[PDB]
Amino acid sequence: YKDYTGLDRTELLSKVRHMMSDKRFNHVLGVERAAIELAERYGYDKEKAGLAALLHDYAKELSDDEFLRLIDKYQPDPDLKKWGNNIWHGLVGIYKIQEDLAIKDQDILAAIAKHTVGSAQMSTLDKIVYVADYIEHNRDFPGVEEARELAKVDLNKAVAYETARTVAFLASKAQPIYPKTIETYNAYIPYLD
Amino acid sequence: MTYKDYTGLDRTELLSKVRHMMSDKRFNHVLGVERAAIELAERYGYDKEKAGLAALLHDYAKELSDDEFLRLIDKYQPDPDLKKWGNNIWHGLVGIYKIQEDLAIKDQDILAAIAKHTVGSAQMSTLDKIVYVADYIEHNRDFPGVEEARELAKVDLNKAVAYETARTVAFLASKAQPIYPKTIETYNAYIPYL
Ligand SMILES: Nc1nc2c(ncn2[C@@H]2O[C@H](COP(=O)(O)OP(=O)(O)O)[C@@H](O)[C@H]2O)c(=O)[nH]1
Ligand SMILES: Nc1nc2c(ncn2[C@@H]2O[C@H](COP(=O)(O)OP(=O)(O)O)[C@@H](O)[C@H]2O)c(=O)[nH]1
Ligand SMILES: [Cl-]
Ligand SMILES: [Cl-]
Ligand SMILES: [Cl-]
Ligand SMILES: [Fe+3]
Ligand SMILES: [Fe+3]
Ligand SMILES: [Fe+3]
Ligand SMILES: [Fe+3]
Repeated sequence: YKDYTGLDRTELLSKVRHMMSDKRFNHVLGVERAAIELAERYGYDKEKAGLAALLHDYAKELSDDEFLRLIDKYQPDPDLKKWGNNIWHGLVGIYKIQEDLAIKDQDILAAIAKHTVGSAQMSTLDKIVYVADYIEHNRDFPGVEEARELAKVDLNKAVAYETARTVAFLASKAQPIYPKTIETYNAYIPYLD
Repeated sequence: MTYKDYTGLDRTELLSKVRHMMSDKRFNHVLGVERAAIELAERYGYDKEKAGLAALLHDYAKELSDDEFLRLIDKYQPDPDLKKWGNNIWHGLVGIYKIQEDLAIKDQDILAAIAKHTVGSAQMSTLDKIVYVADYIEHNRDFPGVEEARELAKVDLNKAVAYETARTVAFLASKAQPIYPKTIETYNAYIPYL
C-alpha cells in the first residue's frame, strides 16, 4: 500500500485505528481480509482491494457537524444535508481520507465513496468492497451466510443479494432509502433470476 | 356530478363494460375498491362520486394483453424504458389511454389517480390517495397485515399511504423483483408520517 499512500502498513494501521472504536477497527480488518480473498478469487489486484477495504470506513465515526462542514467545503448539495452518517461516511468521508492521506487513486476513492449505496455499473473493485463489507467474518445478521455462499460463486449475485436484503430491511423499518440504493438494486437483481 | 356527467354512461352500463374487461374475481375486487373509496371519501370529506368512479375504473386495463399495451405506448406515449416493464406498471400508467378510448372521460383528477394507483407519487392529491389506499384495503383482500392498513385508514390517510408503500417496497425487495422508481419517490415522501 506504500505505493498508494506513501506509508508502511504499520503507520497506516495506526492512522485508521485512531479514527474509530476497537469493534469498528476489527470490522475494517475483517473487510480487508475478505476483500483480498475476493480479489484472489475474481482475478483482481489484491493491493488495491485490500487498501480500499482498509480505508472504507475511515470516516464512520466523524460527527454530524464535522460531516456538515465537509459538505459545505467540498460538496454543498442541499439534498445531501437531509441524510446522515449512513450516507455521508462513504460519499463525504472520502474528502476526510484525502485530507489526512496522500491518496489520489480514483478507483480506490470511488469504491470507498459508494461502499454503502453502490451504483449501477459497479467496477470489480467497487463490488469487492461492497460485498466484503457485508460478508467479513465478524458479521452475523439475517442474510450474511447466504451472502457468503454467493460470493464464492458469483460476485454479481452477491451484490444483488446484499442490495435486495438492505432494501427489504430499510423498508421494514420505514427508513429512507437513498436513491442510488435503488439504482444498484434494479441493476443487479437480474442476476438472481 | 354523476358517473354519467363524467363518462356518458350511467353506473349500470359502466358496470357491464367494466365486468367485460376482466375476470369475475377482478370485478369483485373492483366493486370492493369502489365501496372502500366511497367510505374513504365520506371519512375524509372528499367528493364521493369522483372517488367511486376512479375506483370503479382503476383496473379497467388489468387484463389487457402485453401487445395491446405496447401498441398503446407507441401510439400515445412513446417511451422505450416504459416498454421494459410489464402489466403491473402498465395497467395504470398506460391503461388510462384505453379508458379514454372506450369512455368519454376527460376529468384529469380521476385519470391521474387511476394512472398512479399502483406506484403513487410524491405529492399525491386526496383522490390519488383514496384510490391508492382503497385498492389495498378493500374487503375482498385477505393478506397479512391488511387489518393494520384498515385501521390506519380509519385514522390518518397519509399514514395508510405510508404503510402501504413501505409494505410494497419490502415485499418486492424480499423476492428481488424490480421496483419502479416512482414507487421509491412515494415511499420516501410518505414514510415521515409513520
Ligand atoms: N437510510 C438509509 N440507510 C442505508 C441505505 N443503504 C444502506 N444504508 C445503511 O447504512 C448502514 C451502514 O452501511 P455500510 O456502510 O454498508 O456498513 P457499515 O458502515 O460497515 O456499518 C446500514 O445500516 C445500512 O442499512 C439507504 O439507502 N438509506
Ligand atoms: N415491478 C413492480 N411491481 C409493483 C411496483 N409497485 C407495485 N407493484 C406490484 O404491481 C401489482 C399490481 O398492483 P396494484 O395495481 O396496486 O394492485 P392490483 O392491480 O389490484 O393487483 C402488485 O403485485 C404490486 O406489488 C413496482 O414499483 N414495481
Ligand atoms: Cl481479520
Ligand atoms: Cl495483498
Ligand atoms: Cl443468513
Ligand atoms: Fe460503511
Ligand atoms: Fe464497513
Ligand atoms: Fe391495479
Ligand atoms: Fe386494484
